[PDB]
Order: sequence, then structure tokens, then C-alpha cells
Amino acid sequence: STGSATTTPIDSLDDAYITPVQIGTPAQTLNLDFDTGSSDLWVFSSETTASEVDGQTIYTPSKSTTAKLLSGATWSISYGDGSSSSGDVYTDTVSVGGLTVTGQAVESAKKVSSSFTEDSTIDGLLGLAFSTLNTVSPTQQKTFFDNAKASLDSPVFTADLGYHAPGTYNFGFIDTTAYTGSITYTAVSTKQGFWEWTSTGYAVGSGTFKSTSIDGIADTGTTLLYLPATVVSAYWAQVSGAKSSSSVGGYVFPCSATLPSFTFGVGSARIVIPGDYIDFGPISTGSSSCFGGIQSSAGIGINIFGDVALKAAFVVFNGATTPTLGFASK
Repeated sequence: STGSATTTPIDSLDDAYITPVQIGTPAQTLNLDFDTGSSDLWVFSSETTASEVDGQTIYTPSKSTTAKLLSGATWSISYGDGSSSSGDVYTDTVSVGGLTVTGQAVESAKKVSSSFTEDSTIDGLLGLAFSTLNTVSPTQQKTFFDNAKASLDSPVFTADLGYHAPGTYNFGFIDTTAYTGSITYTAVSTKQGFWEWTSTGYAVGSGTFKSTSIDGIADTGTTLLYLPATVVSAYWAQVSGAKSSSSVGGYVFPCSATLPSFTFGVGSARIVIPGDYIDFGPISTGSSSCFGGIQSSAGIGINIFGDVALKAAFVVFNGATTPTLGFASK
């Protein structure tokens, strides 16, 4: 089997991407944030505290003839951005772009933190990291990809995120029309539960490539590119007036600037992020200070190849017995 679904930016900055997902019988369609940095499929629901729901579409398990309470199971998750959610668990039928999994754990939120309530466009998350990170207790549950893998034509999914435009998540096949050149594959460590890999270096604009190993994660659920402070300083030093602002929480730059591109290495290959992809607009409405799309990872503990990086590439998440990642230009 295969599946193919379009993913759409939630706003004009590409702060996140939502993908329609069918849950239950008859289908209830919710727009979920596909997140290769986590491993829970959770949804706003009929059980979510009413004051914490503000415009989202909810899953109502009592209206699904295939929903079954997973007795005794609870879940609770906290994300790197400080947000969180928790609740109980049903199993139900879940379909993405024509690919159907029966018995998928659908984690129903009883509580969500303020940032989720405040984002009316995201109805939940669909985790695509390794199932060892799934938070369901006392019986850990598998991701949608893990449940579907055996049935797929090939045990892979691909992320093709658009810049200020829709893109595609495919399951079970590699669309050879969606990229240019060849796909360069690189080794993955699953030791932390992430799609964790080592970039071979970077360049800023037209500058020379610096060969240096950068361990990080391919994370569709993170908006920006988070890299070591040395790398980030080298980037922003090429933008007149750019500075790190503690009060804003990262590098900002004059909105009048033309940003240089940023290149990252995948083995001997190179992925070029155009400068425009690094502009996240005014820090506040009307400001002439703009927020940068490349930021320091120094306070995280891990480097994150988030959407800013991934959207410049066609990315293969290869879930073979030994997982690997593939990157192609497009």
C-alpha cells in the first residue's frame, strides 16, 4: 500500500504545516501537525477541557463506531518549546492520504497548554519519530508509520515541505518526479528515539564550505534551524545590523536586509537554503526588526534541522531494519 497527502502551511511564515487525517467511522477529518520529532498521535477531542478549545476541530470517539477505549491507558507529553498536553487513549481507524491503519492509538487530550489552545489551525499532532518515545502508559503504543510499515510497498515516508506553499507527505514510495539530481543517504542513530544524523558541514552565502560534523535531528515539528552558536554567529555576521537579542529570544536582523543563503552538507552533497527561507518577519506587528530563521541550539541540548532546513530538500525517512535518511535538492 501507499498514501499521499498534501501538507499546508498554517500561516504566511510557514510556522507549521497541517495535513488532513481521517479518524474513526464515519471519518472525522482533523488537521494534524506531522512531527518527525515526537511519537504520539494526539487530538483535540470531546474530552478536552472546554475552556482550552478555541476553534479547533475535535475528535468525538462516541460518534465513531470503530473507537474503543484503551482501558487504563493515559498519556502526557512536553515539547521542546515548553508546550504540553495529556489525556486518555482510544484505538480507532486512521487514514492518511488513502493509507489506512486499523487499531491505531489515538490519544485524546483532556488538557492542552495555552500555545495549543491559541493556535486554532492545529487539531493535534501525528508523531513520526521512533515508537520508543511514545508516552502512553502503562502500555507504550506504536506510531502510525510503525503500524503501517509492514503493509507499505517500501518501508519509508517522505517529507516535501513547501516554501510559502503546500507540499506533500508520501508513505510507502519515493516519487522520483519530486526532486532533482540524486538522493544522498546518510546514517541514522535511533539511540535517542529521533531521526538523528550527522551533517558534514556548512557554508554561508557564496563562502567556502566548512567541513565539520554537526549531529542533529530531522524534525518536521520544529519551525526553525537550530545549530551550534559558532555556526549561527558565522551566518548572522554576514547580515549588517543582525544581533542576538536576549529580550526577543534570538537573532534578529533589519527587515530591510537581503539575507544570504545557508548550505548544509549531506555526505558529499549540499542542500542550499535560500536566504528568503530564513526571514520570519517582524518580531511584532509593524516592527522593522525581523526574526531570524537560523538560531542557536546552545540552550536546547541538540541541534535541530527543522522546517527551515527540511523545506529546501526532498527528505526520505527510511524505516528499513537499519534506518537511514535521504536528502535531495528539488
